Amino acid sequence: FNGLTGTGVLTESNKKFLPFQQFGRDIADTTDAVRDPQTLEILDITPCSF
Amino acid sequence: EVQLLEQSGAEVKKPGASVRVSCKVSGYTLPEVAMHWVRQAPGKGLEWMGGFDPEDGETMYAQKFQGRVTMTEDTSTDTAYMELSSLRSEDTAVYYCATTTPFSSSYWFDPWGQGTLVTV
Amino acid sequence: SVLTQAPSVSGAPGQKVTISCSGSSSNIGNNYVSWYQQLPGTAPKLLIYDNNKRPSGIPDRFSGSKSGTSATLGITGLQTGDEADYYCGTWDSSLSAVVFGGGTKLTVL
Amino acid sequence: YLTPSGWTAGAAAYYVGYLQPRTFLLKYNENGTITDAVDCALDPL
Repeated sequence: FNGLTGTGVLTESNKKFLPFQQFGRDIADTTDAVRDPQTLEILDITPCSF
Repeated sequence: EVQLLEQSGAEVKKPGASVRVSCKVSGYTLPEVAMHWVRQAPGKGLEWMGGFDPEDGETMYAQKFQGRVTMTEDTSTDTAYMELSSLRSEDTAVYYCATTTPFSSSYWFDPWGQGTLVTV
Repeated sequence: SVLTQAPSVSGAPGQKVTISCSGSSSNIGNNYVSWYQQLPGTAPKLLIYDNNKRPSGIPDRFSGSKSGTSATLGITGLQTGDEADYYCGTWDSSLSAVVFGGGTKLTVL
Repeated sequence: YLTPSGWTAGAAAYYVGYLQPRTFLLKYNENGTITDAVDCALDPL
């Protein structure tokens, strides 16, 4: 998404995203959630269980 | 507020002619305010003419004189041409350019063009 | 034209006398009245509009009234420079146009 | 137009403030709106 490659399980996210917001980022700078470029649907980012 | 330019300056047309009357403005723009016309024969009274209608949005034409005189407008250059045609005996007279609000409820002629005498 | 006002009227200076114009219900009845002044070979000046309103620069001495089809132009405090013709007008729905009277040329004696 | 060119019709009042670089503590809701903000420079607390 937006030139960033990450591996994680993809699920819809309950948290609302404002129109300006395209991504949700943790303090650690890891991207918790992203909004799809093709369609504006909020998706939670969950890393595959380890 | 606003000063008004001469209705047509000085115009002389011998019989067998017809004359436009171009009345410009200053301090306003042409299509924020409606023009009007009145025949005024020297030693005589007022005869209204031309004019715009606040209602219906049309530019009026005095029924008695309807069809002989026409009006056009150039909004940017503020030039409103009053063309009277088919000269006759009593139709040489001072013509006054008047202005009234297009918002309606405005019969009074407000500022004047100072009048211009025509020739038949 | 279609309205009623005399050619001329005269009065002594500094006095109080008015001028009236007799219309109809088809003209003055439902419509507002205006009044105009012109000096010889000059620009006819709006006197009073609506019969209770003064344009900018008009002496407050002037007034007006509309009684039925009759409309009087209040003229007070006559001056030596007040001699001129006054014209009544009001909107006409009959021919759906603007109408005037013949005009009344005042004379200050 | 005549009433018994017109400009400055009505009354207009506006407030102007100039942004100055400051460190702001921001409280983030689950919605992501900033509910509370604090300026460290303004006060010791």
